[PDB]
Amino acid sequence: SKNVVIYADGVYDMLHLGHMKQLEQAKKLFENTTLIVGVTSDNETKLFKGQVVQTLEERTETLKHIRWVDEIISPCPWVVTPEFLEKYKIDYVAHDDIYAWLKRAGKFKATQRTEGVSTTDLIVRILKNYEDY
Amino acid sequence: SKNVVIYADGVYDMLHLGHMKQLEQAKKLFENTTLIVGVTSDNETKLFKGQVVQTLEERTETLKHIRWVDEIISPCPWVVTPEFLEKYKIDYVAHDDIYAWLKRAGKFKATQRTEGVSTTDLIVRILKNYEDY
Repeated sequence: SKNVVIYADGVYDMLHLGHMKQLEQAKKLFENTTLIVGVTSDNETKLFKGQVVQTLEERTETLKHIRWVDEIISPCPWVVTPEFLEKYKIDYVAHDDIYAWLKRAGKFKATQRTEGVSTTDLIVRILKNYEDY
Repeated sequence: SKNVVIYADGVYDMLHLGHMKQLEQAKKLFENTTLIVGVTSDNETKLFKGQVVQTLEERTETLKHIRWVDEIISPCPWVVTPEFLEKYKIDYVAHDDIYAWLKRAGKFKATQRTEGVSTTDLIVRILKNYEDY
């Protein structure tokens, strides 16, 4: 079948198994895809969403090692627009109502977040070795 | 050129950019390779080396997402033997003197560890936002 261009975006701070599973899901939405991943800017993530420990360049450099990632847009726009999809020839956005327009266009494909597999979850596990009393 | 089988092993706890760079280096030791990665057992790592937060299965599942990894042996032997190299048809071991035999055989290829890019380094960076006073 013909190639389908998928776009996913996010912060990808402290990249962990949950990110990797969500990227794998986006990559496998169709038989033959190109997965483009957008990595949000330091300034916009911190201003609009919350704290980020790794820089844009760090988050992007780690992402390049993930086998599902075919292209990276770094930094990506904070808000996806139809003009953006046209510019990068994106067929679908893989996403976990400001997104109504994507759904009306047939370009919204749901992906899932995995709970309990994050990097901070691992640190909590480390800390549990130290009893309160 | 003909395909070269490379073996690298380690713990791969809290997989981070330094692991990924070392795996990339092993994968690119030759033009055409198969990179086999051995993931050490929970019991042997803890007994012989030190603490590990993720299980064998967790460490292995994260590794499968790394684009340089062609095959995983999970768990791998704690000590590499010549019989192991023969069994898996391994041409070179990518490694960062119990290893003298590998060097005498021409099967030792050095790789480098990157400093300051680990997962715990990221947590230290988080903690620095909280001043002592």
